[PDB]
Amino acid sequence: SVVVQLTLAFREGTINVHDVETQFNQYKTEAASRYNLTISDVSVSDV
Amino acid sequence: SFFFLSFHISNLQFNSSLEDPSTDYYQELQRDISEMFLQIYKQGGFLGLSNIKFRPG
Repeated sequence: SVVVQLTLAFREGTINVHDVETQFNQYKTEAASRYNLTISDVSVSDV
Repeated sequence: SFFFLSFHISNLQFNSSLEDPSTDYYQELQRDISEMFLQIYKQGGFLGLSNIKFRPG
């Protein structure tokens, strides 16, 4: 597998780190279904 | 604002090409992920992908 570490940019006062985890985890299966990609886990930090 | 996102994929294996952005596989992979991400964050808060780095898992 591959461990990828990058920087994700979001508008300020729009989306919180908590919301990002919600959609990504919820989309892990569907985003995966659309692109046929497999994800093990996601982690987002504001620091 | 910027956030640090990290995750592991099983669909793909680590490649030397991914150990260097000098390859199209790496560049496209980013794009594919960037494309996929745009679907997840369609909320609009999304702006773009920057400072990407890959590593064996």
